[PDB]
Amino acid sequence: LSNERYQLLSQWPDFTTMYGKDFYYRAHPEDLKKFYDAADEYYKLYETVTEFDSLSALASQVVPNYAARRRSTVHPAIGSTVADGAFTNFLLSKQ
Amino acid sequence: DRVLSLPAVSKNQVLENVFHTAPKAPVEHLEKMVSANSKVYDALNLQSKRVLIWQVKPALF
Repeated sequence: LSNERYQLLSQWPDFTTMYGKDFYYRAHPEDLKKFYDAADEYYKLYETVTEFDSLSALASQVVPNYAARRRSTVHPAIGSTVADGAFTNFLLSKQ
Repeated sequence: DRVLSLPAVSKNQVLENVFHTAPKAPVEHLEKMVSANSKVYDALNLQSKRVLIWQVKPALF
């Protein structure tokens, strides 16, 4: 999933081609501060999508809630479609 | 009142309207993407000392 987000930071326009002083001084002083904030934002997004040593601890936030649903008192592989299909056998037979 | 014939906008107010934003260094794009691609090297290379390939696709032994 991090690869699908890294692929859209791959398609980010090269803002460093507009760092020259012929773009600094032709531009509105507030549209240049927005441009320098949008360049500081890409480095925030890119330095956290390449923090791949953080994915191994995000996987441990998914494991314990999944593993408790598998500790079912009925069966590990039980679900609603089977347990509804086995209520049809239980209800539509005699008592 | 000779001071009222001088330009009323200060030398300070020129230097803060001409030099309004601290300009972006040429090298701050290199040394910020390089430190972030050094994490792309670490996790995803196959020669790194900390690859994620044995953590995400565990080896069949």
